[PDB]
Amino acid sequence: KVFGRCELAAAMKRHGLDNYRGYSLGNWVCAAKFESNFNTQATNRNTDGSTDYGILQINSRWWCNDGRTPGSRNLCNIPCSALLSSDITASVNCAKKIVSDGNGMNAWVAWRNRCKGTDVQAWIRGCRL
Ligand code: NA
Repeated sequence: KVFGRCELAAAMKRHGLDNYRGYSLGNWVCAAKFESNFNTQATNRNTDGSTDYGILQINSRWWCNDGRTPGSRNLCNIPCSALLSSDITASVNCAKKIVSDGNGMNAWVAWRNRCKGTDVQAWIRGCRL
C-alpha cells in the first residue's frame, strides 16, 4: 500500500504514535516519507547485509526475523514480512520499541538527517485529525 500523507498521519495517530516518547505526529510522518515514501512494501538492503522493511524501514539486524541476517536479533518478535502489510499495526508496535531504545528517533538515520529540527508540523498541514 502507498499511503497518502494525511491517510498515514491518521493511521499513526489512531495507533498512538502522536507524541509517543515526546515525538509529535509530524516527526513520524516525516520519517516515513524519507524512509519509504509512504510505501508499506519498501525493502532496502544495508551494507552489513541486514534489510530494512516497510513504512519505517525497520532493520532485520535487531528488530524482525528475515532468516538471512546472520547474528541478528528479532526484538519485535515478528517476521520482517509482517512489516510490509497494508495494516501498519506491526510497524507501529515495533517502532514504539525502537524509539524507546535510548537514542529516540536518531535510530532512523533519515529522520536525524532530514526531519530533526525542521518544521515537521508541515507534514500534518491540512489533515483532518
Ligand atoms: Na533478525
